Amino acid sequence: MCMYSATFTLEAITPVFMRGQSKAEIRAASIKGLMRWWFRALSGSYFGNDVEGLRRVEEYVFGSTKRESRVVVEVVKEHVEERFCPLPMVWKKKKGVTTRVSQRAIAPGSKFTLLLTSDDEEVLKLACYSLIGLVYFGGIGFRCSRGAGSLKISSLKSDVQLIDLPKNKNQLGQMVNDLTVEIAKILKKTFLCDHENKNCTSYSSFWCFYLFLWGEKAELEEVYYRSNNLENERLTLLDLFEKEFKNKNNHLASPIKVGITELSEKYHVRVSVFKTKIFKWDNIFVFLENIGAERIYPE
Repeated sequence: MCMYSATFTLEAITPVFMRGQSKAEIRAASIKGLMRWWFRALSGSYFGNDVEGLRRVEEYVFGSTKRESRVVVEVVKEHVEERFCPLPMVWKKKKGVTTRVSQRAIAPGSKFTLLLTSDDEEVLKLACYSLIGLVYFGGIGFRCSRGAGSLKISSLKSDVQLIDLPKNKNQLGQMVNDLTVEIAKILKKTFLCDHENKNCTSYSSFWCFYLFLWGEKAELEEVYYRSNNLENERLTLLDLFEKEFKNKNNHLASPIKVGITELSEKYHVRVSVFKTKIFKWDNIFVFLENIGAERIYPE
């Protein structure tokens, strides 16, 4: 039983916040839970509405109350610096002028190294793809869906082949199809039936995934929220996105998850969208359309 392993060196682009031992830190179990969620959403591209087989694989990989986990997650390394940084869209009020709430957080540019490991190669591959999906399409920590906790893969090593990290919008669109085709290629060995599963309606999955990019800002300093008032025109990229978001352009986990991606040293505001069924939908789409955001995926 060889112990296959892979290491990821993730670096924050935006501050990571604790949920509310409140000291800032990267807990491996939480990241494993996000990996579980993203594995669910990614495997939804294969299983579709078949939540039972998805349950069997998710239990086989991440474990359960009964089944033991086939994969172990650990923070073997870290370089973290605490700093007080503003919350994504929270706002304290004061006389004359409002002020956004600063809070204790892991500073951007801080990094940490996860050691994925498993006795099964395929399980390590699935966990790796889940972590990659969490890194590119999601984030970590409190208020993660509002652009906090954005991450990038500064470095990667693995005992198994993975999977090409995108350098541009087009490759970023390709990576979704690559992740889905690889996870499906792994799942086909484990299951007899084909990926097809009626109409696209599975909740929170890549079966109904959408991805958007918005804006551009060459420097990291002008990306994250900064200004204490939106009235000034000196707003950062996230401040501008927050301003257009507050504006009545709407014509109205979380279905939408905004974040910051870095492509060839050029930051952008990504927007992940997970369309569902029973919950109730075009308003997010018309909002993204009116703001001029580009929909890189689906191509």
